[PDB]
Amino acid sequence: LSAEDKAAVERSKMIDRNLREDGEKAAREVKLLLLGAGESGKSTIVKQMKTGIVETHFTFKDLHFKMFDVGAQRSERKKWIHCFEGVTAIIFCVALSDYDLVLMNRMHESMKLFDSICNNKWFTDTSIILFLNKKDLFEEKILTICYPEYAGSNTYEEAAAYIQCQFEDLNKRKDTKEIYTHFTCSTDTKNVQFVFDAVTDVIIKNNLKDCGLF
Amino acid sequence: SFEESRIVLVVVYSAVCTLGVPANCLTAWLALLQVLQGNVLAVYLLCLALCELLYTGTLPLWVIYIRNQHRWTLGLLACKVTAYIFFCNIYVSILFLCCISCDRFVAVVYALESRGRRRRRTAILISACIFILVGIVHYPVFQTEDKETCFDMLQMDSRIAGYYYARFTVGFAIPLSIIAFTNHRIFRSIKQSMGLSAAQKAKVKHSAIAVVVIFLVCFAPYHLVLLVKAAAFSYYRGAMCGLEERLYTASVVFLCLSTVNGVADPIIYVLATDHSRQEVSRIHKGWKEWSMKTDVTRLTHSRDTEE
Amino acid sequence: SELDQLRQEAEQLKNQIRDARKACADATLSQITNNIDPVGRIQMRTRRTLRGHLAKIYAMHWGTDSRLLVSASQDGKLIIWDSYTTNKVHAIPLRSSWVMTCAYAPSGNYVACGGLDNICSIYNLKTREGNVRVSRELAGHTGYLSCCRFLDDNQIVTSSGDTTCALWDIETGQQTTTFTGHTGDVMSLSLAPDTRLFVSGACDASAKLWDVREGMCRQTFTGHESDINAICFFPNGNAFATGSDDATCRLFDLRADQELMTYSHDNIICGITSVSFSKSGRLLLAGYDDFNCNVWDALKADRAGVLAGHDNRVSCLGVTDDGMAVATGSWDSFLKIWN
Amino acid sequence: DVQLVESGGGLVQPGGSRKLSCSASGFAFSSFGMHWVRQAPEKGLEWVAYISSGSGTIYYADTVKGRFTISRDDPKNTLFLQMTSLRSEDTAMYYCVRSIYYYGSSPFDFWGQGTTLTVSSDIVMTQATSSVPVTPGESVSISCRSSKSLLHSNGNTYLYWFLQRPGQSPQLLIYRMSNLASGVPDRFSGSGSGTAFTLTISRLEAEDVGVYYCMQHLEYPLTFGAGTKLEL
Amino acid sequence: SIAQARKLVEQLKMEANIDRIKVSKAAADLMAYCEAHAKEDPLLTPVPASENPFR
Repeated sequence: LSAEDKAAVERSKMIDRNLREDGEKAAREVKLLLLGAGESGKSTIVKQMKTGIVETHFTFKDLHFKMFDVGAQRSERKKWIHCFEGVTAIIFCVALSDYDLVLMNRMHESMKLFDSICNNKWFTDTSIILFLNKKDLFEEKILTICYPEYAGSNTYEEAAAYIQCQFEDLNKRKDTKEIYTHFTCSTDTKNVQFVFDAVTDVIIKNNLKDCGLF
Repeated sequence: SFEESRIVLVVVYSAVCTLGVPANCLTAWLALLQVLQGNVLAVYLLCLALCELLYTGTLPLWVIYIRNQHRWTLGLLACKVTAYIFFCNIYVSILFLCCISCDRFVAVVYALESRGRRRRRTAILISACIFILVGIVHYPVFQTEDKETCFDMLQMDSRIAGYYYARFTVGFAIPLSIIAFTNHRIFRSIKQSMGLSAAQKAKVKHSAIAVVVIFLVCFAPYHLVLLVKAAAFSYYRGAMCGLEERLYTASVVFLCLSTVNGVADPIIYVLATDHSRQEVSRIHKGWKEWSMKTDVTRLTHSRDTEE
Repeated sequence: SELDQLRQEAEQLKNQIRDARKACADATLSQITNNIDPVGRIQMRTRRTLRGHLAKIYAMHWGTDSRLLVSASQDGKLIIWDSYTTNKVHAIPLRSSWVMTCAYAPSGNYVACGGLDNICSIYNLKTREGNVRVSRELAGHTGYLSCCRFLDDNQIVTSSGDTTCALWDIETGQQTTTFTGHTGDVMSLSLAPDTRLFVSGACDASAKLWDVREGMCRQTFTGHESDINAICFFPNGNAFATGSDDATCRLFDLRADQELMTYSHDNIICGITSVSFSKSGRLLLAGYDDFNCNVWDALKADRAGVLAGHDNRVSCLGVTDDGMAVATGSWDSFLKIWN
Repeated sequence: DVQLVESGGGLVQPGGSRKLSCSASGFAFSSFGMHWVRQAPEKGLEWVAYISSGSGTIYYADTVKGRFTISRDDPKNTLFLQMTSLRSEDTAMYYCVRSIYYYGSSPFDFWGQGTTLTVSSDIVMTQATSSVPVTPGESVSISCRSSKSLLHSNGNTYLYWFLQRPGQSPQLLIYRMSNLASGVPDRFSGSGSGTAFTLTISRLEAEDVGVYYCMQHLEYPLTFGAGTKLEL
Repeated sequence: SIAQARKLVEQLKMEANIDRIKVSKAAADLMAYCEAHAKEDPLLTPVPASENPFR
């Protein structure tokens, strides 16, 4: 209770007001998690929406988008996966024409990454979006190399439906969650339209959960 | 006739209060624990439940003392206070449910833009402004003379009847338009969407139509009796006695059903929504462990001791 | 086969140490501390609540004056605090919002901040400029900066997720000495008070000693069965203790190189995320994945005190050098200190 | 490094008005608190006004209140002071002072150049003798007494020592009676009791010549001392 | 994995020249540090509110 203490209270109030304004400015941004694997078209997705983690920012209509690309981390995933708990959406990128490649095919080990990330305890209710890549090359080259158990049509659309169906039902944690698959042509104009319509579909339902309705 | 009608309505009034008070206190504690996590309408439900608890035990004292035959054993300050809490509660509960519906509207349809408008300071500001407004609006009822009887003296004077009709017009009919507008826009906004499947579509239809239908069917009878009283008085300023007696009986039974809806609003709120169903389930488990009627570990100790 | 014949001679060398480990150990410390009077009950109440952050608080560090502390939160802001008056003194924006560690310099001039961005950031507090500016960025790691600690004003030792620990210097920004030998990513490190020997813990179920000057491994301590999340050093400088995901806190001596005891309870299945001592020992603070903290007797492994202030999982914890208070932060965005 | 330059110090008709501005550059002036300090043209340093970091708390003196006002504007990074009703007491060499306020902060650390402005209870603190003859190399000691003790309940006494270099701006030596400022040699050291306050000059050489001052900091009035001209 | 075999086992033979004492008398240094500084330890022996700066 002196002039120094009063001015300290003054400076504390000043820093609190600045912090509150900064938090209110930061809360509007939408957080997106990209889990694109090797040769998953991360270059394609960053060129279509336009040493550690790479952070990118883009604007769609009146809504800000803040995505953090986790690439070449080369570490145990469990130590830092809980850092992205507050992230609204998880974006997955998977190539389709690499079913003829074995390191143990890339396709099969890609489902194990998805099975692990879907069944975790942090991501009980986080909307999952998965994309595709190299689908035109997959149609051109194609079945028996990677999925002989299908034993059916070599046609592209039925084969693409088969592969998409397997990822939709990796485990039953997707029952409480909501998977949002999209046939990524890799030439489609705005595949963020899939993301924007999905991320608002989370936002209404996240509001509805907070509205005490559904 | 009139005496038996009033005695059966005050008996069912006492029964409705003694079935509704613990649900009111449970919902008040539930909203108090729900305001700890950030929800703008959580403090709306808190304020609505507290306003309910304001009058849920005031009128029971008088109506259990004696059905009123213009006898006031007290100094009538308490009866003026109970009339204050009742009038203020009715108007503030109508305004609180309608601003809850407006918050639901602005949460659902304009969900992208509302993320900056859902700061909690606006919620406390709106609730406090509505509370102070309804108190200042009521204050002429405290100013009213003719303290021979304090429940109503509308049988002889039409000036205070016009004042009460003005209060009715500013506090009853416009909120019906507000809830109808907000709920119909809720209907359209959820029904053009495709990501939400058909089960939750029918669910939100049923819940919103349930709350608007109970609001209508329980308060529009009060609207019609007040409107027919005002129209009859405006026509015949210059069978009136029989119409007024039947209107008095209709008004007291309609007051009974309106306060039935008022005490039932938190019960319909906790029963209509499933998140509050599991929430009241775990609150039930907490009440059971605070009551200790299970006694499973002490029973196992007892059976181990005797054997 | 030439690598295979080098295996079993290394295994008998692992047999050469472990029977010599067992030759030294006949009586544990638990039988020694039977006669000593137990500490009893330690009732601690929250004197000050140093809240004001907005997101999950991940790391703290006490100042040398035992008044100021630095707190790192995942919102992207670094806050220097005040203990008694509960008023924040500096708010530091971060270039990368991802932060998992923070350090307060012993001189009080500097604050180190890191994260998973593979960059160590050191900020000058008391500048002639008057603002708080980063001195320079520090980029030589390829993992995630798990913990950085100030050995000196000019010398800083950090622990990073590229399975290596590196000694830095500010004036040139290069690794003077780098420490290799941990197979997995290290998670925490706690230097001795004399700032000559330090220890690091990893996701190896083992911890290894390090000498700062020449950068060679001195001791290899194992006995854990999962990843070590946090480590702390005995302020005597003759011992240290570890915390892991196994819900067991284990006490080790440097030259006596043995597991003295494990601090485990059956109701505690949640792992440890923060370990700190008292000045005289006779105490071990321990933060768990369950939302309450815990206090352990350092000598008898008893349930001495219970700290149940926070409602979320406690991430960071620390004690003053004069012992006046213990600090504790969690993901509930709150800092509260007991006494 | 930093620049505190003052503008518009000249002749004013008595009782009139004059705008005074302090141009600031090279520091976070939006975060820095700002003061104004009167220097009489012959003798006597005293305080004028205080402005907050966020322009929330404003303080004035006895002859300053009402007829003086002080403002600021962060985006163009300058300090303002509109000044009215001037007379012979208002004739002064007003100095621009910055002061930051937190734990361990050193207020009054840097000073401006001044304004040549001519026209046409409180805590008493007295320095003992205004003139001390010295020799370049022997240790001397000076002190100033306080009306009341400066020892607050938090165990920290609040007192600041200053050196008026002959003809130019002063500087801060030691803040809060025990902690030396940056850029100052360790020879200067203050001490004293809870009421008696003193400075210990050790091994002085030929730049410490000038008038010395001591200040109260328990309250925003921030009363000064008379001044000890330290001649050779 | 041929290159790792040397520097893995150079660690083991560098660990052969290790200091050795008795753990029971090493545990005495654990105890002897406690009661020496327990007089000024304010956790197990909390100071009164006048000496406490956290009130």
